[PDB]
Amino acid sequence: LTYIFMIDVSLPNTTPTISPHVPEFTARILEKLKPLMEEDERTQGIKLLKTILKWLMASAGRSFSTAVTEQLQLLPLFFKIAPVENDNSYDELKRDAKLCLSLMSQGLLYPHQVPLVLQVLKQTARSSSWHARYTVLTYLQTMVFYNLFIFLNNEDAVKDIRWLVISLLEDEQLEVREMAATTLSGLLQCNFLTMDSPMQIHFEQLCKTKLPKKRKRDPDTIPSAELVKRHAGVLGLGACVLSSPYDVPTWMPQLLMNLSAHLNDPQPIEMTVKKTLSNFRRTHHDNWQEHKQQFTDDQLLVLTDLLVSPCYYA
Amino acid sequence: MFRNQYDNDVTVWSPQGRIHQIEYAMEAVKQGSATVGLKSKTHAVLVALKRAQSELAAHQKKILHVDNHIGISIAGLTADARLLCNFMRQECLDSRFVFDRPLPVSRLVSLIGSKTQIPTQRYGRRPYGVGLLIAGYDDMGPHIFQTCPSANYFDCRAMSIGARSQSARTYLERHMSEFMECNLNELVKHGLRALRETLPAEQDLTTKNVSIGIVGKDLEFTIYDDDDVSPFLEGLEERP
Amino acid sequence: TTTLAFKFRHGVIVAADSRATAGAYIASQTVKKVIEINPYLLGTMAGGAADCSFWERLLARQCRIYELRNKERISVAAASKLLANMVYQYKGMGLSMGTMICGWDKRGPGLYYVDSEGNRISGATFSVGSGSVYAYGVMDRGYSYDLEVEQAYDLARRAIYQATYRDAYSGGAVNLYHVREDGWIRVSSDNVADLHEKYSG
Amino acid sequence: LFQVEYAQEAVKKGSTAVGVRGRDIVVLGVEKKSVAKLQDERTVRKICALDDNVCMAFAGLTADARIVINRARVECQSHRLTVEDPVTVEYITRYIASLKQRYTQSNGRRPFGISALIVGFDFDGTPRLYQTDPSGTYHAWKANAIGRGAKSVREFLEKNYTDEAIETDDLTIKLVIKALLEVVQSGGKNIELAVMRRDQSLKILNPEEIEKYVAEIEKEKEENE
Amino acid sequence: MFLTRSEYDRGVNTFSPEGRLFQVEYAIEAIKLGSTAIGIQTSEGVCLAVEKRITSPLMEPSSIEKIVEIDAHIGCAMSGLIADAKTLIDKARVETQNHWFTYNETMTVESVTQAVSNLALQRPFGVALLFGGVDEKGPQLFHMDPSGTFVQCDARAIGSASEGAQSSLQEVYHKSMTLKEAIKSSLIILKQVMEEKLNATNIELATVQPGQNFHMFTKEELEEVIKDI
Amino acid sequence: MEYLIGIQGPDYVLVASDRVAASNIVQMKDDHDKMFKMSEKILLLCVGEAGDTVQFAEYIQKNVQLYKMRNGYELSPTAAANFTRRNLADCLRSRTPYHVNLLLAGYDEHEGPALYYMDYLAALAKAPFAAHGYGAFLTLSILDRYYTPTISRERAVELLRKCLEELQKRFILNLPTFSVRIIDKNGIHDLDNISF
Repeated sequence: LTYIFMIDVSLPNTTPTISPHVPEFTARILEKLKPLMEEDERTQGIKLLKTILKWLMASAGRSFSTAVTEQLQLLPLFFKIAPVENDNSYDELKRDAKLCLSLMSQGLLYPHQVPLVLQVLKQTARSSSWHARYTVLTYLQTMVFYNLFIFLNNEDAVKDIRWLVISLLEDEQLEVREMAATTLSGLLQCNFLTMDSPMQIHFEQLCKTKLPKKRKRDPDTIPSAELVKRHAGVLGLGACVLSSPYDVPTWMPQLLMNLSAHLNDPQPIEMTVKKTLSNFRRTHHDNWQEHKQQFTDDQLLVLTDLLVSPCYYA
Repeated sequence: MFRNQYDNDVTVWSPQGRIHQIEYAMEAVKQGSATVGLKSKTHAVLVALKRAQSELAAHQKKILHVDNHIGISIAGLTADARLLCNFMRQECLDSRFVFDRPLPVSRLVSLIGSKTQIPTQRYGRRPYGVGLLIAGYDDMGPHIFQTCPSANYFDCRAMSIGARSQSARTYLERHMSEFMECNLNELVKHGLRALRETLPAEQDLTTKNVSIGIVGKDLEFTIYDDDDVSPFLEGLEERP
Repeated sequence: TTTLAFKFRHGVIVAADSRATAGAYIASQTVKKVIEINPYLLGTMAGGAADCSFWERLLARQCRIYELRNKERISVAAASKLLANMVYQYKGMGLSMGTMICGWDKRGPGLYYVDSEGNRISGATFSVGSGSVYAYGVMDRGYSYDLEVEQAYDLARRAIYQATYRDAYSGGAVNLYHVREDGWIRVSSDNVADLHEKYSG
Repeated sequence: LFQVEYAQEAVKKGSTAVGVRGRDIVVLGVEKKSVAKLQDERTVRKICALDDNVCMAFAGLTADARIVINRARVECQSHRLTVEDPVTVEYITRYIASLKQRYTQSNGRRPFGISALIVGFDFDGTPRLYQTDPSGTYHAWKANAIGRGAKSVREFLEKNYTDEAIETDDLTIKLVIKALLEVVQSGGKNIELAVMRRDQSLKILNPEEIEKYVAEIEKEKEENE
Repeated sequence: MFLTRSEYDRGVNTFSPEGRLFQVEYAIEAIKLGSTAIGIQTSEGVCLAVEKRITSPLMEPSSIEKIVEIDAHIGCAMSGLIADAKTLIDKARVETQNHWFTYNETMTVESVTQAVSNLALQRPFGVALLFGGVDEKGPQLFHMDPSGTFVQCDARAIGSASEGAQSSLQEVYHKSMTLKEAIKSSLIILKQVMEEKLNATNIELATVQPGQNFHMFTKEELEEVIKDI
Repeated sequence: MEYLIGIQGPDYVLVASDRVAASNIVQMKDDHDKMFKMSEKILLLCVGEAGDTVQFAEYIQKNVQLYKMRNGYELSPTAAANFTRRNLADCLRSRTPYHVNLLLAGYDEHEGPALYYMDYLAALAKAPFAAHGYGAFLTLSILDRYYTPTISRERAVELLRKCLEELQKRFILNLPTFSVRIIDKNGIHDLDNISF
């Protein structure tokens, strides 16, 4: 299939070839694949999915023009199916899917492509599947670190991706929240996305939420609106402080004091902040004489007097 | 950037005449939850702040019975702790078996010192990264013994270990004169207030997170968990 | 000691006296000389009471371990062999054990005899103990594969009763067990006086 | 875990083998790779009988397979001794898997480098099929494949395995042949078959014996058209 | 997620200056990759559930067991590959039978998990266990971390997304919860984390009660259950 | 005591064993089998102290089956005999000596039938005919009388029956039944048990 569609190309001053054209084929594929994205039809859809997935991973490194606009429409379906971890029990359709996502994400995009791919990423992110949201975050992570300069040249892209990362930072599910925080830490670390007063006040507001402190003794099976907001706020602060592992900026001490405030907050906020602080402590220890000078004495003693150890300690 | 050649292993002396690994392991006990030990003339207590991974989680067992007349409160690594507890329990049992006698606390801490010191000098065996408060009553009287991964041990009127032990140390050294003539309930109250000194303002001592271990001349070492600690807790005045 | 066991169509029977004697003196008249290895097996006590008890309890241990690991109840033959190996490890050291391992297995009803001497044998009928001879007589006279269940119970009671009547070191109460394909039971335990009162007329 | 990946790649390279489970029969097939002009084919087996009631097929490194096979044989006999009963296929599988996760004497390639199909009949008489992995995970299957191209075979086995296919024992054999035939293009002597045939010891098929079965399915392939 | 690394990590038996053992902490981090499982402790009894993750239809479903029986009164669940656990499982079984042989009494779940942690010391060992059984005290659930530390939990989840399930467990759980209500609850959690339609093949459920021994729900029983929700 | 007997022919070996196993005064089992099948064409007989017979026979049986599984061809009877002799001799001066008396009879495709004799001391000798037990003292003279190197198997059966008749007539211990088997190039083949 790759060798079939290779002759069709987007090279400059190329006439439309008479050879087979990839968009019509992807259109046929998507049209047959709509039900997956009857019971018997579902299985045929899965088999077709397997074949086209193999085609995608084959055409990842070969095609002259990667990421044809039609084939991006398959990414929602590839996203929801793909697993959130690496394991052999998954029956290997999901393993192939994960490989395909990683490979396609490690691919150049034209400037005209990135608004389209970001629109797709926004569409799948509002999808229900928490697996899907985790996958879009990590795909976004690597797909941004590659062609970061394209994304950087496009300001609307930076705006949309910022909005999406912060939006998913507040999602109900803890895994996607922590993943969003990690993506944010990376985006900040590379400086593709830069924190400022808006991010800081947004996270401070979300953290500054009073917990209900009540429950129904006599009788949702879902978490709640308060604690998720608290968690997202502290997650924002954690992504910020982890943005700079080997150096401390001027705002980091204040952020650290604000984290130390929530150390006794109820779970999951406690586990999150403890992990972030432990990571800060291990990373910044190398040049702590240089780092401490930025800090005040009260900040320093407060940070020294922190119980961030894991459960197995004690 | 500032990688240090000489902290790789415990057997390595630095040019500054220090064992960085031992110092670091002594740094580890502070990772644990705070615990307070103090004594009157005829009583000795161990007051600990147990903590949980989750609300559903029940709580970790900081206080332990080595014997009828000896108890401990662990800080640092619980594995190293359980090893030490088994060793000490066996030693006390051996002493009762052989001599029909309770083991002296000074003797027990000395044995712990030897056992802990051994890894420090051997390659490939990391130090016991645990700090203990050893409390018991013997013929001499009540005792409070601190031990560290360094294998040094001390005798104290009172001591606190773990995270934020320093504030409790300050209160304790302020009121150490009072503790000696104190009755049992007052001594427990002092320990509770000292443990409160370490707590953040948001946190407050509760039945669940507090564990009291107490020994006396006519009283075996006991542990009070949640309800058993409530009478001692209720009397304590509100924090400033 | 008098214990016996026989296989018949419906299942396996195990009968034993309750007397336990050190020398002439009877220490205990109420001893349960049949050991509940597990709900699907039985053991029988003879010779050294303590030896048989300990080694049979350890057999139960190994059988439960096997049950959990393999998720299958162990074969009676396997248990008899395992016990034989354990005792043979100690052969010549003064152990006195004789026992009858009774269970139902995939093969069928199983009866195996095991001795400290090292003998391991399967049999339709067996007896072991001081009065075993006297038991063998009556049971061999009365036995068939086609016995009715109550007839088997009565036959066992006759055997144990007469063996007690002859033998000094046997006595007390007959304790009677039936191993069924589902599992074992205690059918009844009767004191020798009631038996004599029954048979006398 | 890192050695496991190398071991899994090694068994991936190895010769294909399959096993099937049937009511009164179990069949084991392994493709006989060409050796050379001058080598003698006797020494290479790719099939081993751990006991009368157990048979094994391995894929991967031959020497490690030899070691495993010997250790399992001696274990089978010792278990027969201690228990007086034939060894269970699950048991010997548990041992071979358990042998993988002791190690080499040096601990080098702690996974020995074979995933093997263990097939046999229980003492009660129920057929069993299992496999092992270098990792040590072991499973049971109605049918399975190992070695090169096993995944493609599993798809063929997934659809082909049926009550109708297993209803006839000779058909139970023929299904294995078709599985190998997809795996190996020789369409002939490059194959080795072994059958347990409940209550009797393993009988390796003769080259003529396999040949007629191959012809029968080849005819049945003809008949469909 | 760029490379974050420090000099002090990668050392097996080296304390970092903070005092942390980072190599083993990372090793614990990997052990949590296993399949998700949930255990609910109630007055009525203990409910354990886990996702099967079978590859193929040909595989015998019973062949892979993510729940096991240490003793008649005990059940245990593990996350990750069974092979790492098998040693601990064997130790638990043999220990409880030592207890029975020696003391003619049933070993408490606290004692059993304690003895397994006593094995675990005497490597990180790469398994998380969730012991659940009934005892004289009552139904109990003990979580043994791959660290080797063991604690009683009213409810607990282990595996790929134990934390996400745990937060759900916090909201739903209460002391008055019945085992039946817990079962329906626990299935709801597995449905969410799995994001797949629950069926008899993709999960295994087991329970322990005071009245009965460890009973693993047969396929028919699981069908009746999931149909209810 | 238990009675064993072996008769070697040109193309066959004939063996019998009494099938009674007993306690001191009483015979518990009237159908005990003292014949152990090491291989397809080889039979091991054992009599002696309780337990030792069984353990030793089983060990030898398993090692032989192991040789078969490992190498793909059964052992020669001579070889199995020498292997048994080695093990028993090693055990003699060990802490645990097995007290057993053996007959190893088997047929080889190359070397044909053979009959071996081994005492508890583990000395080995190949003989045309042999026996163990107290009854051997009685029946060896019968064998010496009516033996020929060229006996037809039916004639061997008749001879064996005469020997057992001598046992029933004279030998104090009741030996009601003797199980009989014949070794051939075809293999081991059972026969109707001679009984009285």
